[PDB]
Amino acid sequence: IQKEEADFQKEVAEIKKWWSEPRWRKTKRIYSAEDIAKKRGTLKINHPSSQQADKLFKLLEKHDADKTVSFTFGHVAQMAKYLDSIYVSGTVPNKVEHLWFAQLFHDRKQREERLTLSEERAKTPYIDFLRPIIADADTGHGGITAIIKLTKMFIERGAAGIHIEDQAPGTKKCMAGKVLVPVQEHINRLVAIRASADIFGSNLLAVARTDSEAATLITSTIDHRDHYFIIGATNPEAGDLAALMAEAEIYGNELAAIESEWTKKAGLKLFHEAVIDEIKNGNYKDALIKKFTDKVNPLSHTSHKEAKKLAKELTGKDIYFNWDVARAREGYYRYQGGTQCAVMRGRAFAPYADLIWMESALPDYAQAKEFADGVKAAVPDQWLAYNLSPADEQETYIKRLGKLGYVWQF
Amino acid sequence: IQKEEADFQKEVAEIKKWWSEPRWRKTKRIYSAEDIAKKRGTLKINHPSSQQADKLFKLLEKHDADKTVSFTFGHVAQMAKYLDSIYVSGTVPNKVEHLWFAQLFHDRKQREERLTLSEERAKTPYIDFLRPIIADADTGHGGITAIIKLTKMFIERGAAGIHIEDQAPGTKKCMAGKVLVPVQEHINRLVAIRASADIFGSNLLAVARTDSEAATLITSTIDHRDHYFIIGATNPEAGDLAALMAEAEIYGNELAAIESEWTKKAGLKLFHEAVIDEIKNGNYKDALIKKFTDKVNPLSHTSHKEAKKLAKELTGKDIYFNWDVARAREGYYRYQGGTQCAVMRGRAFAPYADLIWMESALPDYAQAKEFADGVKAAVPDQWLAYNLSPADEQETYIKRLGKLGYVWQF
Amino acid sequence: IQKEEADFQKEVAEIKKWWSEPRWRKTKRIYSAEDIAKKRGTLKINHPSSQQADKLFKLLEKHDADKTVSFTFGHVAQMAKYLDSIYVSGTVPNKVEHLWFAQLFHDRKQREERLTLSEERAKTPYIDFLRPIIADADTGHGGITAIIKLTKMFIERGAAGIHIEDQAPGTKKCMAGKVLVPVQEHINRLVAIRASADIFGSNLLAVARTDSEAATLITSTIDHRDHYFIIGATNPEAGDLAALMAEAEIYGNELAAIESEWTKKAGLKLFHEAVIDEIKNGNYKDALIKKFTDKVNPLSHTSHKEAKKLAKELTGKDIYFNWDVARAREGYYRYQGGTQCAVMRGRAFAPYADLIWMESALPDYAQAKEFADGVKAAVPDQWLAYNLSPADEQETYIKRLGKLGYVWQF
Amino acid sequence: IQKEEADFQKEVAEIKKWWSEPRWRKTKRIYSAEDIAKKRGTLKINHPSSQQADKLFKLLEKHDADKTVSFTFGHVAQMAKYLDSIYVSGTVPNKVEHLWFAQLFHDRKQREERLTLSEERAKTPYIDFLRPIIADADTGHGGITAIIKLTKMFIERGAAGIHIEDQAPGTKKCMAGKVLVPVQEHINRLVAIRASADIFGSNLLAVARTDSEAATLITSTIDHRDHYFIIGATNPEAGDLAALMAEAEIYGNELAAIESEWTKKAGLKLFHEAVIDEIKNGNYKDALIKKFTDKVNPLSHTSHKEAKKLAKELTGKDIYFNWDVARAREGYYRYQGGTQCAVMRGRAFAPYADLIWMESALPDYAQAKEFADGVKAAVPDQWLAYNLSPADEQETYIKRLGKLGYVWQF
Repeated sequence: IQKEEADFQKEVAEIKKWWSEPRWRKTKRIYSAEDIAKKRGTLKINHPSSQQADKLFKLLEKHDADKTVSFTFGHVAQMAKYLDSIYVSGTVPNKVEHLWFAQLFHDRKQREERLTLSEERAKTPYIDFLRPIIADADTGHGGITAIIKLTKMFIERGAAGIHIEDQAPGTKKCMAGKVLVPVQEHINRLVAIRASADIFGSNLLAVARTDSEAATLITSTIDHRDHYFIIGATNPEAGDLAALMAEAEIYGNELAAIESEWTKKAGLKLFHEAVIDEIKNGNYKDALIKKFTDKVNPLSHTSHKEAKKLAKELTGKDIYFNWDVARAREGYYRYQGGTQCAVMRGRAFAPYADLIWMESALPDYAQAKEFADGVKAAVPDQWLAYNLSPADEQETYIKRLGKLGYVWQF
Repeated sequence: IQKEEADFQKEVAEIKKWWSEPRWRKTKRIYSAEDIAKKRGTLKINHPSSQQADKLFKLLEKHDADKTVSFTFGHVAQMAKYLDSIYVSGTVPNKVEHLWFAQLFHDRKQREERLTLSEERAKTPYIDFLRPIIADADTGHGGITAIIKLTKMFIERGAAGIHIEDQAPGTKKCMAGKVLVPVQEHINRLVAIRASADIFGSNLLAVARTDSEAATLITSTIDHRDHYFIIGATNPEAGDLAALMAEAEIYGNELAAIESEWTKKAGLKLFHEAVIDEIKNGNYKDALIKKFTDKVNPLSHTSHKEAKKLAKELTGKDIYFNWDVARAREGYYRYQGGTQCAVMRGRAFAPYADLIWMESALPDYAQAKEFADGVKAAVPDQWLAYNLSPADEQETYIKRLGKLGYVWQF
Repeated sequence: IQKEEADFQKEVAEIKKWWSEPRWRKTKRIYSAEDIAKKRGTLKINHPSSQQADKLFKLLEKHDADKTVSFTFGHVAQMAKYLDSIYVSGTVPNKVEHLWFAQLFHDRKQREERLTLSEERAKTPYIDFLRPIIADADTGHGGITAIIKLTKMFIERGAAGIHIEDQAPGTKKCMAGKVLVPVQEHINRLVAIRASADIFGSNLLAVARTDSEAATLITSTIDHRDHYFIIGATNPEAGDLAALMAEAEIYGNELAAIESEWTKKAGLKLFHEAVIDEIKNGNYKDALIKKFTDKVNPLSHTSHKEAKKLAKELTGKDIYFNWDVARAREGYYRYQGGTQCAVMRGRAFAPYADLIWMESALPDYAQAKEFADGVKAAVPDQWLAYNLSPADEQETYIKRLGKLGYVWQF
Repeated sequence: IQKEEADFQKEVAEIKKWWSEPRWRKTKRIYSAEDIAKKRGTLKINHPSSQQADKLFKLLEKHDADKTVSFTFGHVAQMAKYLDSIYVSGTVPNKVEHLWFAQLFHDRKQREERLTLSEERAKTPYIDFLRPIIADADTGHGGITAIIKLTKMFIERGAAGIHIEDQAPGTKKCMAGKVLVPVQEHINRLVAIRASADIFGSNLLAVARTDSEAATLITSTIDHRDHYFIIGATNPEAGDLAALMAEAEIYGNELAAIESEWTKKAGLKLFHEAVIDEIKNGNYKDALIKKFTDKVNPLSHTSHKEAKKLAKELTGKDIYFNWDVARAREGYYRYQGGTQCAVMRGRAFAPYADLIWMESALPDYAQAKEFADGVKAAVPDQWLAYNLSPADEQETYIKRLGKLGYVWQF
């Protein structure tokens, strides 16, 4: 009894000390050290993935200080000569474990070869096979327990970092736009990952990727931060698309025409766009539009009810805006997205993720510049990651992106 | 070229003939035989799970004709003396494959022992280890491709039947009510299961379980058939619960008080309940209430807009009803459920499932009777399954349930 | 009872008919059809691996008739443009299953792409991804039950052929010569493979590789057919090597000297070599040496006792020959091997294997020619396989080897 | 370079210190600390199985000091109330990993339940789910690399101890006696296990079981320590059994008669038995028989050549003894075994195994007493294990066996 309480208090103290090093300088935890200690067992288990995560964190710190890019790629011999880390994506835990075992085997073989040699070692090159591994945690697809168990599996199998997306689970298509989850759902997934890492006692890095730039749908409107980017219909006489297609289910090649007719009938606009295009019809001009834009902007986290209230106070009328009739067949709301939505999502995800990852359909320096500026204006010391969806001036472009703040690209 | 078209046409013809036997007497397929033939490969693969599914279908036909129950349970030696089938639930494909291999091994051993004996076989009892296996397909959790691959895996691993629920994926809790998916989502999952079985050329049975009786939440309001059972707030002055808890995030033990205060402030009622309790205030009585109930009933599949239109035509006023403010933190709409919702869901799932499964929190003969009466009044020859959530008069209760139409219980 | 005996007799009849087609024209079975039928279960299971084995057998028949080589290699897209089969070796069942699934998936995708196109198919090339797979069954390492289960696993996972070696299990080294098993042990393994294939009802091909050419050790002297190739000491005053090294276990670099001294002290010769080098000392010349060589030759299957008896009848003295003192530390007898030992082993393995495989340390046309001549002089219609241990005139060399009788090379 | 040598020397020093604690007080290592350090990688990995092995070693030390038995058995809830350890045998690594995960999960759940309670903990019982696991390493079946990898897998999956047998791999039958390997082969397997544990840096216990008491065959005669127990034929006119059965392969039911006739024709006796029964025919009596028995005894490790030399010096004639004609069909030599052979094998295995395990066909107190006396007379502080092949006075029998020196029974 007394020894049990003594070791529990010692574990709480060591967890609190563990949260004081510069590793967690910008990590936001909603759980107390007592909860993490209670979640742990009576046998303290250490994982080499924690050491790999420490190595990756130190590498990213060095690259951020030096404003240099850490090259990555999706054969272990040449995966350590030219790379600093390996990103694994599609199962995925099996790939991570196999790669970790291969790296350990090659490191063991190299050390056996080198130690048996006593002058000739200087001529023999050294290869650091122990490259930190970034694991894509896209095999959960349900709730929070799945991501907890996935984080446990990744930590046990040597992953130094875990990557998750705000894309809706079970919605990837071979593609008519991506489907997002509310910001709070992705924040909860990140918090679950961090809590699982704390339970396992690992320094595992959390990597969050936002797919809002190319996304066209969102699962729910429950989060106010998304309300700015939700597309609704400004035509009160337009019925629901899903109901219209259900009651008129004609060939799909001809249903594409009914969809086009409905889309033209109801002006699909954002609420701020709707009030802007309505306020141009009737002088009241610059002052009220400017103040509405200042108070209702993509980075304002303003709920749609508050936006309607402000429009009523300014314009003087209740602007019609129904985003339910624009829902897809499965109920996904139409979503605008864009670069500013990506900036908002990255700012929201920064307290819970070590790396903020932005996807791009095409290479555009201006988009990366504005995303980096927004994220580093909200959270200055936030590491950023960049990639392109699947010339010779790519080197200088990568160098410029690294100078922007992107310390992890592939 | 010519041989390729010849074998493709022969495959289409054999698929069309395969869909003519009494096995698919009440199976609704949205795909053509051409699509199923095109989805198949150049190597025709037969699975013993198809024979097991045929055996299970014949057994269920015999039990339905005899109005007898097929006992089941969640050790293969005593799993064939007292049972006709085995239901496997939680991974699950691994359990199904292991059980199938064990059954095959025991059958092989029994036949080896019997064939080596030439009079003494009559004294030796015979055990039919080849019991059809019902597999719980709850490991997908995302989209339609996952359930397709899960059906393929179950067919390859000897499953004679696949069971799915309309409960929301990744929402099971250790429980503040279940979360449902729209009826069309479960119908799509059933159609995907049937299409996968047709692609693999298996007679695999589809078992659909509805959890609407104990459910309290629904993921989306996109399906009109669910609109009757969606709970909304009749108080125009009540704000969103999720927003209120976000802006007031006080201890949870005290947040339980804010939730109670909000719940009391806004009358959480169904729309038909709202118009009933409003129409009692002011005579217009029996005739219009009766006609509204006849036109707006749980088994009417009436959209909420149509219900509001009928109420406006009858009552004369726009009854306030906002189900968005009653959403949970993650965006799940409040759902009523009940036995009539289960009847509606079972009627909708009957064309796509061989077995319709109803869950019960507690054993109630009246609830089972009314569910069976509704389902067999819509679809007469629909097999039913019954189970209780985890005395001596259980035998007569089981016999009565079998006489009702439940041919599969455990 | 009556139906059970009826179906058992029908199964026996269908097995006997199955053994009458030209597939088993040269297959020797020690088990009766009754035993195979009794080993089967009550559920007849068909495997696509049987169809793949039929395809491989037909391909090998065509190549043997045309005296052409079937190219092979140890990426499924280019594994079907340039190859007729794939050999899988190192686990191995997992590789076979993964490759089989990949081939099925690619075939399915190709047929989906082609069937959706109705003229343009002629321009589109056709790729036969369903290449027969040869599986290396080297993961058993113990007894006969292991090879039975391994054959079952390979048949279930799509293997069209199984390859085994006469090398001693658990003796491969990274190499101071290979260790062989007695001929009867490999024959028993081949018989077990054939019996397992008959139990599963598959036309799976058995491939037997002999490693006797480069082998230097043999596990046992129990088989008379090996007695000709066993190395013994002709010096009666030489003690056991293993005992000498046990009682003198000095540094290994110096133990290499004790081994050399012992090897020089005792003349390590074959018994026929010993009697030849002894009969040269003292005239008795051509006639008796010639008759001894005719009666004691590598392809005579003469036991060592019979050889000693013949030498005593001819020479007149008991020639000293002790092969126990030449055993290794673990008890492996010294073995000569050579090409004639390979010919003897291939002749012994021919009744039980569809393909006879000969390994070569270096490419030598004379060695392949003599091996092929011996094997096809014993069993004329025996398919042969050739490979080299791991220029531009390789094409004509392969063509010549194919004309010799080698129908499967890689 | 300099840091590499520095850390290598530090690792060698820490390995040498690790070998100084009372854990390795009686452990014989043939490898140097330099070899173990060179076999390790650049990433030091710690396993909780090492802590479990430490716990098991401390438990066995306490039981040996207290002369008490550690009960074991082949449900984790009741596996910790009544047991101190769990032995896992038949795959087996998968069972060990599953049991280890179950134990960790139950320990985690228990600690979560207890820590959330702050007085009421005293009433709540405590269950130590972390029971050390003994793993049966019988899945290698080939060479030394297999047992090395198996030891690595067991250490990684939470095994606190590894058990191996001297029975021949791939020879277990459902039984006409067990087949043994030479003593040196089992010693090499134990040394490989210890070397693998040292490479992984684990305190894993090695458990060695000898099956010589019930064994009737031995794979090889290469080890002098086995030469005393090898059965040979004393009839010079008897041919080889294997050759006789090969040339007379009549029904097996009638071959059982040929085997009996051959066995009666050739007196199957041990060499000491042969010289004893021959020296009784002709006085020379007590003195020379006594001195031969003293110099040629089961615990003398006398080679057969030395025994023949002593018999020739004493009796005056070369006693005929041929153990090759008594070999089985597969080449296994006839082996006597008995309790004295078990004592010899246990004495030989004691330097390399923490626990010496003796199997018994039937419970006999005298046999266990003599085995314990022999083993503890050679190596005094050697832990012993006892089990019976698969009443109320079993408690006192277990207590007596524990007082003998058996500290681990099940």
